[PDB]
Amino acid sequence: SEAQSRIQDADYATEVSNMSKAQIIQQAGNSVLAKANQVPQQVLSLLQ
Amino acid sequence: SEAQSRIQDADYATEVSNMSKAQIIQQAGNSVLAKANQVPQQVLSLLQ
Repeated sequence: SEAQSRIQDADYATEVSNMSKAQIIQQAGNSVLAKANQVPQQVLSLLQ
Repeated sequence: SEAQSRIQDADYATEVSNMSKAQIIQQAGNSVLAKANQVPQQVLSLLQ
């Protein structure tokens, strides 16, 4: 049982860390996508 | 008869000594088991 525990079970100390990292990266990516979305509109002011 | 009694009868002092030792060891083991049972409770506060 001790031997099987090393292969099956997860490491809860590391998984919450990885989850927080992924969530932070997702929020950063959503913000960057939102801010990089509205830069063809300089053409709108540029042509008028 | 006195020869046979050396092989059949027990020694009460040694027996009560071993009984007390075993009872102390069992109580210690139950305490240690109950103490090592809430080891995986830290991951619960870790993930929240």
